[PDB]
Amino acid sequence: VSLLSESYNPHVRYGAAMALGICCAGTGNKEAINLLEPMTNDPVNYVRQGALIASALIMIQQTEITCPKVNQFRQLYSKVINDKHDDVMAKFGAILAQGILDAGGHNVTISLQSRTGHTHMPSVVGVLVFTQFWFWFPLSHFLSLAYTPTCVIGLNKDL
Amino acid sequence: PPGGGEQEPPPPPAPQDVEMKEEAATGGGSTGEADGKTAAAAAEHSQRELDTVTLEDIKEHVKQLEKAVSGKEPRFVLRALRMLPSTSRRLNHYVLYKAVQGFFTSNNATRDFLLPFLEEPMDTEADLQFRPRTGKAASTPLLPEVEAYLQLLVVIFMMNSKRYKEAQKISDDLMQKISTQNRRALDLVAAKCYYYHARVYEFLDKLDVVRSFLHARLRTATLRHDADGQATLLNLLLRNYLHYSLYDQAEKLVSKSVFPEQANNNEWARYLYYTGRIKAIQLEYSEARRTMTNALRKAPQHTAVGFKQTVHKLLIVVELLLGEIPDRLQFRQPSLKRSLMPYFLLTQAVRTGNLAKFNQVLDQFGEKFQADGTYTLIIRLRHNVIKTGVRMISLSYSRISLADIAQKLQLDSPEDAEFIVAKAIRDGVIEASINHEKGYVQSKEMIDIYSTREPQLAFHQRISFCLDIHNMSVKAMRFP
Amino acid sequence: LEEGKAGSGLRQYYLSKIEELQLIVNDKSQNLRRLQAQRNE
Amino acid sequence: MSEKKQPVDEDNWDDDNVEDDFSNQLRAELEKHGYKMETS
Repeated sequence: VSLLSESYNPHVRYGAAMALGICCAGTGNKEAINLLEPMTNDPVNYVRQGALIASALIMIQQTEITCPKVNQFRQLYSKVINDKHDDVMAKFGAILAQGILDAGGHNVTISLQSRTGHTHMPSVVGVLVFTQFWFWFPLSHFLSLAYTPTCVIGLNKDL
Repeated sequence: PPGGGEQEPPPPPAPQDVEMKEEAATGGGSTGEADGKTAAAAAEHSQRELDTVTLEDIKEHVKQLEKAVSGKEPRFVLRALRMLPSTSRRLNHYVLYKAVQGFFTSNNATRDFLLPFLEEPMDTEADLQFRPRTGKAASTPLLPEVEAYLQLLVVIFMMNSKRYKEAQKISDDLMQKISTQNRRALDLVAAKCYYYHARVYEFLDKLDVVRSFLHARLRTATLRHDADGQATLLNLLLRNYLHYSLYDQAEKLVSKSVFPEQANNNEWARYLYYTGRIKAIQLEYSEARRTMTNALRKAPQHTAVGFKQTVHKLLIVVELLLGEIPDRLQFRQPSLKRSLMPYFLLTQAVRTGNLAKFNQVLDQFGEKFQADGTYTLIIRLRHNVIKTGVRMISLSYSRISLADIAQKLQLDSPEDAEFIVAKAIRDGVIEASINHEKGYVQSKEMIDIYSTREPQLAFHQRISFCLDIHNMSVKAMRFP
Repeated sequence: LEEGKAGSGLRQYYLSKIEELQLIVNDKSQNLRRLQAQRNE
Repeated sequence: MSEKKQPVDEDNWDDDNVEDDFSNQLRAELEKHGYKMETS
């Protein structure tokens, strides 16, 4: 998808940022981040928004010690929302992305693939309906099902 | 003695500079090229290796003798040693011998001393990674050593060098085999070495069993691993098989394949030369004329030296049998002219319509044709001389008498005057209609069909060739 | 092993021949992707 | 190159074809052209 992210129309560039967002969210792949760097620099408004949310899914539960671009992005999220000259559209996904990185108090993440080998359907369904949040704003709440707890439970038996 | 005594020191350090850093930068560069990239091949230092082998093959080769740098033969074949972190100290030892030769006199050990020397890569135990670097460090003294041609007791050391190379070849077949990449750098060397096989075997005995070994190698390349190797193996086959009867003619049809891609460049065209003579033995010129012409236009830029001239010697043969031949002094070369003088008088009398003029050249100049083995054309060319004479007389005379035409062409009798024309009509040589009463021969000029059929057939070659130029330009244009 | 260590030489040769063929097809894809970069320019 | 096989072993040319035709035929010619006059 590296070459589709360079397409002339920002609609295919938006879908192309989303592909890397949802597919690579369970991974710490740096190549995906590298291709999502120039996406927030496009003069088109909403494609920058797409880069915000995608880059928010690559950094779930991953701190600065994972990839060096974490703080780089976190200052950009607040920068775009505190500037009046920027589009309201682009600054929507900014605070939304801050919500992605901080989801569950940083304690939870999204996982489409359990370790058992089977896909988690509430996760997948939630995120796929969450693809278009413009058309229906309450559809942004279906992403809450995608959040899965990552914890070590040492319960021996019973209560 | 003082003058020559002071002129001895300067020469030896000139190689000991360049030849020391030559296969150290080329072999040592290809050492890191062989660990990775390794794409394709490339291994661009393999092409640089062609240039280096050809570099010493002019100056200074290996040796001689010379009683100075003859110690490089044991030097580079010693001290692998052994693993890469241990090779640093050995690379320094190579430089310690420079001070040894600068202080005291240089030690010369060759001939019988080479038997343990060539077995020292097996004594070091071992290189151990690069068989082609050991094959190059062992061959690089051996390959120009053939230039001694002493023929006494060191040729069996060349046989021992083929045996040691066969040990390195067992190591070539057993090791790797999955993304080998040592084979693709070694196929240039298996090429050159096998050509040196036949070179050495030409001075003693032709190789019947080494062709069994060669064909084992040949067929065993397909399909497992063949890159550039089998194209050379087929030419090894063809080279002595063209000189040695027989059947080798139709042998190529069952070998092909083609074999693609054509490599290395001109190396494929010369293959077209060998098969050009072969396909000439079947008397088909249309297939022979293109394979001959392609050989010359596909080979730049020379020098050297005389084989590029000989391929042209046989180039115009098939065109002379065709009946349509260009004047050959446009390709005239100062080194080539002196060689084809008798041959040039041959074609000179061939284009003429006089039959006696042609029969004189075979008598006087046949002694040269014995060496070229070119008598195969001299029997079949007569047909073309008589066809040329009759063609001339056909277009140049409206009505010709069959009895009076025999005196000019020394046809000698009335009866064959009918025979030449009979087969001339049978082959479409002349459209004339002949009446036998006296008899007489009349001819007529018909046209206007003409530019209907002939130019469109040429256009089919013209346009297809032009679009091929377009495709080959697009291919090299899209790389940036 | 003869099945095997040397029969997996042909087996894994399919890996190297597919990667060589695919290196030709990938050179044909690279030189063709320059087209798309240029036409998008 | 020099690799492989080779170490083993207007212009005036177009008209020089016709000149080759003049070399083996009718000399040049002056003398014969002047000798044919008194023969008959």
